[PDB]
Amino acid sequence: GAYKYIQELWRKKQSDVMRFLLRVRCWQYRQLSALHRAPRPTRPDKARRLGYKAKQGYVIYRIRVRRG
Amino acid sequence: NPLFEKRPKNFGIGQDIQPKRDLTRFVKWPRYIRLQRQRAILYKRLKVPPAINQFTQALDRQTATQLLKLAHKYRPETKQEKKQRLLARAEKKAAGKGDVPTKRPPVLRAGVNTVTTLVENKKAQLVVIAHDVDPIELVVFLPALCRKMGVPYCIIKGKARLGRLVHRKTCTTVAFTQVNSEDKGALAKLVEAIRTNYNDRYDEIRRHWGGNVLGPKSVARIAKLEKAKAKELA
Amino acid sequence: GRVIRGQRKGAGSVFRAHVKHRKGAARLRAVDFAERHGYIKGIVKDIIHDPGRGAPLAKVVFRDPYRFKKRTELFIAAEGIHTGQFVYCGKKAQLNIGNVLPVGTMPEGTIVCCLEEKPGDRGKLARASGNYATVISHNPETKKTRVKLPSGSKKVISSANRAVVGVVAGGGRIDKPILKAGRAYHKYKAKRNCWPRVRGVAMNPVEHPFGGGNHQHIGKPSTIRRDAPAGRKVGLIAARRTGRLRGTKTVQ
Amino acid sequence: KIRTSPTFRRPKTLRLRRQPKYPRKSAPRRNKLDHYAIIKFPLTTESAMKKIEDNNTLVFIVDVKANKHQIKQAVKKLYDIDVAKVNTLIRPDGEKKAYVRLAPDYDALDVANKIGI
RNA sequence: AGCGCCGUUCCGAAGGGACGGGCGAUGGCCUCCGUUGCCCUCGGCCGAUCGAAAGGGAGUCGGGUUCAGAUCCCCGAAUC
RNA sequence: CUGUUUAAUUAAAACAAAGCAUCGCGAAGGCCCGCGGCGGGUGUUGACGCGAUGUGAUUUCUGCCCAGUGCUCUGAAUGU
RNA sequence: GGCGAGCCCGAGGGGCUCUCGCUUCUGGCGCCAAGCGCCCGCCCGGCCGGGCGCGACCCGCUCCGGGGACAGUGCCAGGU
Ligand SMILES: [Mg+2]
Ligand SMILES: [Mg+2]
Ligand SMILES: [Mg+2]
Ligand SMILES: [Mg+2]
Ligand SMILES: [Mg+2]
Ligand SMILES: [Mg+2]
Ligand SMILES: [Mg+2]
Ligand SMILES: [Mg+2]
Ligand SMILES: [Mg+2]
Ligand SMILES: [Mg+2]
Ligand SMILES: [Mg+2]
Ligand SMILES: [Mg+2]
Ligand SMILES: [Mg+2]
Ligand SMILES: [Mg+2]
Ligand SMILES: [Mg+2]
Repeated sequence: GAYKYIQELWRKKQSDVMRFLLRVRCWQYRQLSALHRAPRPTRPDKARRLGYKAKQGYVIYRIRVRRG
Repeated sequence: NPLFEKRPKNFGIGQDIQPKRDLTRFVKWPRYIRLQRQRAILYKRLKVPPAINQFTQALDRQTATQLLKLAHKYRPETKQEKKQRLLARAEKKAAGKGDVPTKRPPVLRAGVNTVTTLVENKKAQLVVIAHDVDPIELVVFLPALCRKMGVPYCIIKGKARLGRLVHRKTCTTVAFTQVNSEDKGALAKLVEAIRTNYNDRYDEIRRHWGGNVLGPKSVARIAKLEKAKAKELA
Repeated sequence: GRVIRGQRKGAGSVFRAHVKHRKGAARLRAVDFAERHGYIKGIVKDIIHDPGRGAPLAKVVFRDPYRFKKRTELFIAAEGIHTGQFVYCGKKAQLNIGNVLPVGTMPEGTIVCCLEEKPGDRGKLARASGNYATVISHNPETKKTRVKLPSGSKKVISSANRAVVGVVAGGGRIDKPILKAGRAYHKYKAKRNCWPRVRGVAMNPVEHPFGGGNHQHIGKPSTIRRDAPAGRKVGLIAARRTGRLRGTKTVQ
Repeated sequence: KIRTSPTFRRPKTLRLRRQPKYPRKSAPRRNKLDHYAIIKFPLTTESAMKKIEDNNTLVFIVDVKANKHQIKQAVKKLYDIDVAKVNTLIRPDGEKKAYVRLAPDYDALDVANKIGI
């Protein structure tokens, strides 16, 4: 019911309703560590279409690399 | 009375030492404490979009208590009474050989996909939308969707209190669809106030901008400069 | 060619400071409540000789205003202080020689030393032996203060940073000629390995840009710009002039 | 709760004692360095024999993993004799030479005749 | 990219310890004591760890013994 | 001047040296290291300090040239 | 808050507008609260062992200051 709305909201990732949340999450993840464990996906639709199922065993890491 | 003198200590600078004060605002807090505290401060400082400033504009506690008293007797069944109803209905259909003992079971629906389906198909009579979902993208489409489909929605503070009426940690959404005979007037009394609060003012809320609040030290500094400017002008 | 002598300073292999026998870093008390809203009495127990430094170190013991413990710090000894003198420190401390206090309290023309660039770095400017600064040009609004440095530069700094009042003891240290290579050897062995001072013309062409030829001549213009690469900045680095002086500085 | 110190540190949590469900080797490993494996060879040379008359002291060859206390316990639990002291050296072939001096109540010649050296 | 590298107090929730009090339980000759579990209170590491057979580092000396040991073995006399 | 140097052909008039000078730098800096990070050396340091060169105790002198090659300063007044 | 001063109105009194303080002859000492006000089990109106607050003002959304949309970072382009 909802994942197509989440997908279409994530697509236009330049709009004002998304870029605020993106800036807040970038500040949060930058002030976090380099490699750690997120206990739940922040993108449920993208995680589920890549293969995440909400059950015991599947692990989400959050990881930071450098550009360039 | 015999000796019992007073021994005062003067706590000024350059004499007897300072007592143990509260020291709450000055202790070196850890990384995640500073993360969540400056995260809340950052949401207070920055200008939030007009689709997420709808949060903190939520339902008051009297109407939330009325909503909880309405939702308490539409609770979904847990595992114990679920297995009890299964075994009881199986024993009754094995002994008495009944065909349709249950006419209509009244129960609400939970889950964002289920609620979105019910509002797209207009089966929902009332929508309860939680406040404390940390990815707000999962929630932001629901007020405009309920507004365009005409289903009334109420924003409530606390997803834990909504999970404890569904026997789960997070619930995030509650859809009132089926009503009993003794609850139609009370549900209409709730829906009238909810449509007065949210649906008749969605066009007013969507134009408003949230956030844009400076820190209290800077507010006091600007107020002191304003009072100095008023003193210089008069 | 070969890596020059000037490029070996960044490796830190044998060019480190001889830092073991030094008694400690000469800093001030970091700013707290007793030094921002008052003063506190401190007692200089003795003064000692930090090796690699001609300025004397001063062991000034304090008292912690929060816990029962005497704190011992290491000040640069101002000129004329003596053991047993109550060295005061704070905002409203009275202006005498040795009393470190912020520059907003002192009047203009106050000869001080061991001042601070930014408030809270425990003493950076004017720390060598026999040097001082001149405090001028206070401001009611936009709290800044000009200080004349020993180089002659007039730096604008904040009005909250501190400075010990007086000059640094040990003035006139460069009055005596070293008079032999032995005292220079002991001086540099005390300080750090800064003494493979070999003439760049006398050394090899493959080891320095200036050396070579049948005669000891430079052969190249020694005034080399600031945009030069590493291993090129030898001789005069970005020299806007050369030769005998004329005037004092002629720099605004 | 008033936090008077400006430093926040770890709370003293409840550390659990290790209570496993199954053992990991099914049995205690038996003592391979027992009394018959500590004291191996009595040394019957001239310099080791003269100590029996002039020293009241026996000479033995011991595995290198044993110490003075294990040699003393092995002699007292095998030969039923008391030990005054034990002096150990590493013989350069690879073994240990132990000079076991006995109590003055016992006779080293009689103990040597009973053990057969 | 990577085996790994930078760094040793820097951006760390980096003390698992004791005293004292109270409560519950166990044991020995339950008189009297010793522990377990919880709560309160106190407690800068200049930061794990390595790094000297010439640096710091408590306390063995005298006689005799063998073909080869010696302040080590025997006798006697002391100390930590 | 005392000192050092081509161990295995040179011991010097060579190098170094105190003295005389010059230049850069007020720490978001000068000169350098590093493949990398606001990572390091000078730096537990602050113009009587650090970094880079010329000459080489003392006395007496430091003549004249910016035409050339370098170094530096200034202005979107001004060509590219 | 006056044991302190301020500029005024002004009869007590008023705050237009302002600065806080309780350490300056002495190479001494200074921590783990004195006092006060409430609440419990114990001696018939008594005695022991304990808890809370004021002493040590309340609230707040950055530990405190200094820069700050610059500096730097990633890529591209031009000099050297
Ligand atoms: Mg999980
Ligand atoms: Mg001179
Ligand atoms: Mg020189
Ligand atoms: Mg030379
Ligand atoms: Mg040569
Ligand atoms: Mg070259
Ligand atoms: Mg020529
Ligand atoms: Mg060791
Ligand atoms: Mg010893
Ligand atoms: Mg020998
Ligand atoms: Mg002896
Ligand atoms: Mg020769
Ligand atoms: Mg001269
Ligand atoms: Mg000369
Ligand atoms: Mg000339």
